[PDB]
Amino acid sequence: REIVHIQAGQCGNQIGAKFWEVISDEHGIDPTGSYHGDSDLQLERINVYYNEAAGNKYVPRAILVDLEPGTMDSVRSGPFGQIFRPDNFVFGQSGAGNNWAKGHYTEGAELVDSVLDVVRKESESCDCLQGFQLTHSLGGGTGSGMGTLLISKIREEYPDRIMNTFSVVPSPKVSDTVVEPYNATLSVHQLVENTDETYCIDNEALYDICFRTLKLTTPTYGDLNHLVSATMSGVTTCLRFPGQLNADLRKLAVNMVPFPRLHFFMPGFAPLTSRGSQQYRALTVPELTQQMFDAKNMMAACDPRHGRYLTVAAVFRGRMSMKEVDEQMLNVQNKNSSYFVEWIPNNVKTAVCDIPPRGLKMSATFIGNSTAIQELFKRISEQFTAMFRRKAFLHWYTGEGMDEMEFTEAESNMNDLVSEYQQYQD
Amino acid sequence: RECISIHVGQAGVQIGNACWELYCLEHGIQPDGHVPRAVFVDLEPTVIDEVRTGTYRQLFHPEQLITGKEDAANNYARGHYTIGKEIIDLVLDRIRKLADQCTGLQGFSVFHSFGGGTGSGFTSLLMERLSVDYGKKSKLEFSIYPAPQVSTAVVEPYNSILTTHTTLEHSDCAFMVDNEAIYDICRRNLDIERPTYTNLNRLIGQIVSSITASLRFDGALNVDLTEFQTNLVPYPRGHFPLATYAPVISAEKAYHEQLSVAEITNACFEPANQMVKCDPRHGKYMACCLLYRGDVVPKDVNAAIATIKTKRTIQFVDWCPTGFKVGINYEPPTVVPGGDLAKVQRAVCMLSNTTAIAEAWARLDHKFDLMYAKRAFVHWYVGEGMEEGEFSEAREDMAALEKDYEEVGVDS
Amino acid sequence: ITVCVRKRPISRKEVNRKEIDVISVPRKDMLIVHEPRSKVDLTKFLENHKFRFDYAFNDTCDNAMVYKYTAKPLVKTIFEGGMATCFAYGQTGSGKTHTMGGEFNGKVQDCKNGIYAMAAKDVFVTLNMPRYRAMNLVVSASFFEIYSGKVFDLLSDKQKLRVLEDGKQQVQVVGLTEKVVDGVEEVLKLIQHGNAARTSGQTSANSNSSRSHAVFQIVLRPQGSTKIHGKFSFIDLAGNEINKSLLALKECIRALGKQRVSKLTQVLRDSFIGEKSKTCMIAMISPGLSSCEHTLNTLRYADRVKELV
Repeated sequence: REIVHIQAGQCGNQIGAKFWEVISDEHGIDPTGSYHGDSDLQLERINVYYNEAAGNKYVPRAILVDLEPGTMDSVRSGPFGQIFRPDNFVFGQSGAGNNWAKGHYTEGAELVDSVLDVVRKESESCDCLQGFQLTHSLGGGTGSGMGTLLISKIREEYPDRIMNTFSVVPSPKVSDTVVEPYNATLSVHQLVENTDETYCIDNEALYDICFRTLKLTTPTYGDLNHLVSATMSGVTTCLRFPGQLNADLRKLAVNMVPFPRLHFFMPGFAPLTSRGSQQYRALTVPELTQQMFDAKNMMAACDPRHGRYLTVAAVFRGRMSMKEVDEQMLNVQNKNSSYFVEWIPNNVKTAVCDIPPRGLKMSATFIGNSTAIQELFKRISEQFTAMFRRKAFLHWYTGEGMDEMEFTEAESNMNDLVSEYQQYQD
Repeated sequence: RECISIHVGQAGVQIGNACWELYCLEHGIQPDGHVPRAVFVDLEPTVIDEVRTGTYRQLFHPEQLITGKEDAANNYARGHYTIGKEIIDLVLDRIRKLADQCTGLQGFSVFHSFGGGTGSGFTSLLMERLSVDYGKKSKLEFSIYPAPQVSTAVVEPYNSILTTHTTLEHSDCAFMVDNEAIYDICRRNLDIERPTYTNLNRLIGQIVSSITASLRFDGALNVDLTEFQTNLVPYPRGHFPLATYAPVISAEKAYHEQLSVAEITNACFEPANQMVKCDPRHGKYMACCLLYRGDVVPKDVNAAIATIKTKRTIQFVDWCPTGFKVGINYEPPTVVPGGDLAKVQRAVCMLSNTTAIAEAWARLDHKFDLMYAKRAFVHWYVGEGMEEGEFSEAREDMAALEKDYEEVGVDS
Repeated sequence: ITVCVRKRPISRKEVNRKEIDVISVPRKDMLIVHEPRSKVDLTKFLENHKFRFDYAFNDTCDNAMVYKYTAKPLVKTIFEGGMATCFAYGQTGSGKTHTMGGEFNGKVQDCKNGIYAMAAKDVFVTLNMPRYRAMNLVVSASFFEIYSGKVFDLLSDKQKLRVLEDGKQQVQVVGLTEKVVDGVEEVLKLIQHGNAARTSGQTSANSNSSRSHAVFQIVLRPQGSTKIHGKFSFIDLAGNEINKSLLALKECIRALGKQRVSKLTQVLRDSFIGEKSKTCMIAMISPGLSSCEHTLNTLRYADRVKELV
C-alpha cells in the first residue's frame, strides 16, 4: 500500500519538516542517505512514504505547496531539507497574502495545475495507492485556501483513495492571526466535504499538554510540531507495520466514521512523560489508557469530558497482551458509560502493532471521534459572525474576486456541521 | 514579507532620516554596512541634500533619493498637479524598481507631513498611483497631521483637507502622530523646553521602530503588516489610528525604569502620552494593537489588558466585543546612545482607531472653511491646475468623514 | 400534493420476449400488481396487491391525458404566485423521459409531445387571459441536470455551475442561464437543445439513460417579486447519490404538507418551503413481469409520499 503526504502552506510545511524529521528516524533514512535502520523491519513497508531511484536515496513522496518562497526556502535550506526531490517544491513566488481567497481563487488557483501535475506523478508512482496525508493551518492563505483546494481536486481525481487531514484549527485564547475565522470557516467547509479523516490540533492545547505534561518551560514551535508529528506517525506509518491486530487508514476510517460528514478526530499520544525524572516506566498499559483517555492530553482544544464519543481508536504499537489491551478498553468503556454514546456497543477500536516508537518500550496513538469537537466549530463559527456581521476585513477577500454569498455558504455549512454532531451527543 | 517605504516631503524625510537612524542602530549596521529599502522624495533639493551631505550619507543609493531642483511651494495643488507631476513617474519607477528586486513584499510604509506642499500634494498622487499599480498590497501611510493650535504654514488646512480626501480612497491604514501633542510629551514626560525637530523625529523614530522593524522581526506573538489593517480598520475609509509609546521616561531625571508591564500598559491610555492632541475626550476605542517588545510574559499581558477591559472609563465601542491585538516581540527597545530617551527593557507601542479623531478632523475641517469662506490663498492653487471643484468637492469629502467617525461610534 | 401512477404498455421488445403483463388498472385510481410467486415447494401463486392513487393511468393513456391530470392543474399555481413542482419517478425505462421530454423510445424525440412543452403552452395561454394580463409578466425558461452532486447547464453547453447557500440557507445556482421565451415554439427549441446535450454513457443501441436528474423550469418574472412571480420546476428523475436524493426528496415533499441533504433537494428547496407551493408526483411503472420487483419498490415509495396527503 501507499500514501503521498501534502505540506500545504507554511505551517503545514513547517510541520512537514517535523513529520519527516521523525518518520525518517522511525525508518532509518538519513538526510539523503538510505536505510541505516537499526532493524530490518523498518524497511519492508517503507514504500508507503518513499520511492526507489538510486539505491540509497529513498525520497519522501510528499508535496510542498506554498506561495511564500522564504518558507520552503527555510525547510529546504536546513536539516533534512535536502531529501525532497526539487520536483516536489510547488512554490508560488506570488504574494502569499494571508487571504483564504487569495490562495484559493486568485493566486493559488494558478499554481494548482502545476501541483496536481505532480500529485499525479507521485500517485502513479507504483503499486497501489491508499490515500494522501494533508498538513496545514486553517488560519491563513496558502493553508486553508490553497490547501483546501488541493484536496477538492484530489477528491475528484481519486474518490477511491482516502484523505487524512491534519488541520491546525485556530486556537482559542489567542489567535495567531486576525481574520483567522475567515480563513478557517472557509477551509473547514471544504474539509467537511472532501477529506474523510481529519485530525485537528491546537497550538495551545499543545502548549498546555507540552508545558504541564512535559515540564518543558520553553516549548518552541519545533516542539509542538514535533509532538504532533509524533501522533501522525503512530497513525499511518505505524499500522503499516505488523501486529497481532493491525489496521490501516481504512479500518481506521471504516471504524471511526459513523456518518459521511467525514468527522474530525482529536489525536493523543501515549507515553507523554517529562525527560529525566518522570521516566517512571509506568507503562504496563493501564498507564497508557490512563493517559490517552484523560482530558488534558487531547491535542484538541475541547475536552472529551464535555461530550460523548462515537468512536475511538487506540492504535497501540509495542508488545502487549491482547488481553490486557482488550480488557482495559472495557472498564474504560464502563467507568465512563456516561460519555461514550450508547448506540454503538463497542465504540472503541483496539488496534495493535508490534514494534514501538524506536526508542520507547510501549506507546499508543489515540484517535478520538468525540462529539466534544462541537464546542470548537462553535467557537470558530462564532468569531465569524461577530465579525462577518460588520464585514470586517472582507474587502481583502472580495477585492480578490470572492462572493458575499461564499462566506455565507461556509459558515452555514460548517455551522450546520455543529448542529449534526449534537444529534449524537443526545 | 518586506515593506518598502517612501518618505515624502522635507518633514517625511527628516522623520525618515530619524526612523532610518534608529534602525541600523538596533541592527548593528553602522554608517556603511547593507542597503536600505526605501526612497526619498522632495521638490526642494536642499533637504534631501541633507541626507546627501549629513549622517547616513553613503547608506543610500543616489537612486532612492529623488529631488526636483524646482520649487516646493507650500501648496497642495502645485505639489500634486502642476509641479509634483513631473517627478512622480520617476518616483514610481523606484517603487517599482525597488518593489521588483525583493521577494514577495507586503506593502509600502509611506512617510509624509499632511500639511505641506511636497508632503500633502505629491504623495496624494503617489499613493494614488500605488493603489492602482499594487491594489493587492498594504498601504499604511504614517502621517504627521497638523498641530491643533501650533500649525506652521498659513494654509496648512488647505493642504491637509486635500491630502486626506485624495489619499483616503487609497490607503490601507494611516498612522497619525501629532507634532504638538508630542511636544507635551517632551515637556511633561521627559522634561525639556529645548526639543529640536531632531527629537520628535527620534520619538516617532521609536514608535515606528515598533511597527515595522521589530514586528517584521520574529517573536512570541508576531504581527504582519496586513495583520494591522485587518485587526485595525473596521471600515474601508483608510482609517487613521494613533501612535502611542509607553516607557517615555527621561534618561537622566527620574529613574523608576523597572516599570513592569502592569504599569507601562496603563501608561498608554492616559491621554498625556499619545503623540496626538486627540485626548480621548469621548472617542471610544474600536481596536488597539498593543505591540510589546522586550521581556514580557504573555500572562502579564493577558491580564494587564484584562484589568483594562474592565476599567469601563476606557469605554470601547459597542459592536466590538474584544478589540485588543496583542503583539509580542522579543528584543527590547533600542534607545539612541545619548539622546534623552530613558532606555527600558520593555515598551508598549499601542496604536488604535478612536472615535476621538471625530474631533481632530472636525477642528481641522472648520479651519479650512474659515479661509475657503474667503478664498484666502485660493488663487495660489487655481493658478496651479486645480479648481473650485477640488476644494469644495474635497470639503464635502471629509464632511462624510466627520459623519463616518461619528456613526461608527457614539451609537449602539 | 398529488400522486399519480402511470403504467406504460409493454414494448415490442418485451412482447417479443413474451414478457407477461403483471399490471392492471381496473379503475381510475386503482392499480393492481399481479405478483407472481412461488412457495418453497415452488407452487405457483399470485399475490395481487392493490394500490390507490389520486389518478392511475392505463397503458392506453396518452401524454396529453396524463398531463391534464398532473401538471396542468399546477400551472395556475405559478400565476397565483406560487411554486410548483412535478416529478417523474420510476425505474429505468419506465417512461419518465417520454412523459416529460417527448415521445420516444430512446426517451428523446418530439418535445411538443411532452409535459414540458404542454405546460409551456398553457403558460402562454393563461398569461394572455384578462386576470393575468394586468400582471405584465415575462416568461423565462431554464434547463439543467444534476449528476453526481454537480449541476450542469443544458442551455449553456453542459457548463458546470456552482451552488451556494447563505446562512439564511437560501440556495442559488450561480451561472444558470435563463432564456426569454415568448412562444411555445421558443420553448420547444430550448427543450430540443437541452435534451440533445443531456448526459449519458456511450451511444447506447437504444434509448436514452437517466444517470442524471433532469430539471426544466418555467419562471415568471415581473421585476423580481418573491424573487420572481412564480416558478414551475418539471423534473425528470433518474432511475430509482441517487438514493440519497430520492430519500431527501421524499422528506421534502412530505414536509410540504406540514411545513441528509442532496443537490437536487438543495436546488429545489425554495419550492418546498413556501406556503403557496404545490407538487405532483407521477410514478412510472413498467408492466413486465421481470420488472415486478422494481415496480413494488416504486409503488411503495409512492405510497409514503401520498401518505403526507
